[PDB]
Amino acid sequence: GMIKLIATDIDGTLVKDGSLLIDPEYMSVIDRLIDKGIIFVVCSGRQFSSEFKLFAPIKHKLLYITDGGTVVRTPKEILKTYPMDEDIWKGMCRMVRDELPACDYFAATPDFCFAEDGGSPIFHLLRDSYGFEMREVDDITRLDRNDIIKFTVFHPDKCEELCTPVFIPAWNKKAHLAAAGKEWVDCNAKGVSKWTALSYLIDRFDLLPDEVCCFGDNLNDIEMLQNAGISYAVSNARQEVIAAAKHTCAPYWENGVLSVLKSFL
Repeated sequence: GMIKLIATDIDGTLVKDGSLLIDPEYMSVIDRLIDKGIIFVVCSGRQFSSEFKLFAPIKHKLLYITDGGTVVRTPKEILKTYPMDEDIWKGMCRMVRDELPACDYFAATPDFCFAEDGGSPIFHLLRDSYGFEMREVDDITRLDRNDIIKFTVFHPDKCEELCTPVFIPAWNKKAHLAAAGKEWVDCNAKGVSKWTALSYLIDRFDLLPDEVCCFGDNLNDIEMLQNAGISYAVSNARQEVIAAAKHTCAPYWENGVLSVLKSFL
């Protein structure tokens, strides 16, 4: 009864990566836990729109951490964003343009993603297969905005490789950089993480990490799994994730998180 807040990621934890569907028993149990006074936080790499749809039946009662920790919001208002300073994302744009010309790039806000090339295969994949809201513009460096939460570099097959000689060392002390496969390099504001964002909420509600329960499945969940008073790793996760967590639960295809949540009722 010491748990005052529960945070969980989604993809590969509650549902198959990218799923739009989730067992309604999750909604009933979470609603019941919230009614018992527990704060429930969806904490994911996903965009707000995606989280808000998946949890549609009880969307009004949740807190949301989106885009890997760059936005923290209630159903009606943004509490905190971790945007990138203009010199950082515009500087990145200029560098990719001038020094990594074989690569493409994108600049994202919480609501949409800016691109200079709307005719590319990857642009089409993002918009029409992944369902991202995209906005084509002539020049990202000419935008006037205060909500750039991610700058991303793309190459079909050697993105990180091309970014390594100059881009990565030029920015990795000034921003948070992470490769994704052979095709992407994602950059966010320095210090951004799921735990940073979650800590913001923990503090806001005058709680302590010891009063938190986290569920996860990814190496990027390790810090929250370690810092939370109680935590669970899905059993199909990597060894390091399992080791970070206080316990394990069953995979999403066995509704493992559901079973633990029920045990808190």
